[PDB]
Amino acid sequence: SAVQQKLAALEKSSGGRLGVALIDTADNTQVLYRGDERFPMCSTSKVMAAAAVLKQSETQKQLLNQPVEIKPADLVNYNPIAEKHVNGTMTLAELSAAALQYSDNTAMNKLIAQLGGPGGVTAFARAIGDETFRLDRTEPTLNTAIPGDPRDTTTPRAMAQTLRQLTLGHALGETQRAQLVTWLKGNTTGAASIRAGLPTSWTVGDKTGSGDYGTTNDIAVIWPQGRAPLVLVTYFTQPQQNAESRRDVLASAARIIAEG
Repeated sequence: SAVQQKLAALEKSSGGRLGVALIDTADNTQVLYRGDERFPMCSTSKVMAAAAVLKQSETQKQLLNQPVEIKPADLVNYNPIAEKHVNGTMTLAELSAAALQYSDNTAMNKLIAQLGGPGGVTAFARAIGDETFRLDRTEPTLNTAIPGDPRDTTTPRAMAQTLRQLTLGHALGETQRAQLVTWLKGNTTGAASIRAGLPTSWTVGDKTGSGDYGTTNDIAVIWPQGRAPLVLVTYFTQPQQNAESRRDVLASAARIIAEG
């Protein structure tokens, strides 16, 4: 198709490996580019950890208000919110918000601990029908993005379908789903990624990710004005261990898709 030819040209121009999945919820049609190849998730994995904790809160009604202690030994490499609360507490809701909207890595590790380790995040993916997602490590080593390594990867097709379920479908209870949507819409890290390639009047909720090998990711739910929502996943990685991030590639891929 025309869109696939333009995505292939974008990929060639970029020197990296690009994976795209679009789901148009108007007719459940899909557009895929390297849709079944594995890519390192990096921080896009934080959506699954937050959703897993939301799922626990359907039975444990007060769970999101539970205080969790932030100790100096909890801090890892990037903790923009957790650092403001060292030797204090944050609730699981505040940690979920920090993980999603500021990509706070300490927040992610507390969410993983609440679920009983990476195996508990993976379990939730299996429970909602995602057989592809795997979380193997904690922050910050899940971002190593080594070529060929299956750890901490998913495919664009699998993540688009799962993000659809979580935000527009009914994998979560109604209060939980609405909370997830509100968190994603208030992301602060996405201005140069998928959002930059879309009309300024469209509402977007997204989660970015970045890691070694110039890995640059973004997953988004998109509500166009007077038109059914779309789910768009863009993953990108590069051959050099020290490559710079390429958020412009994600913006350009979104623009090519939006042209359809």
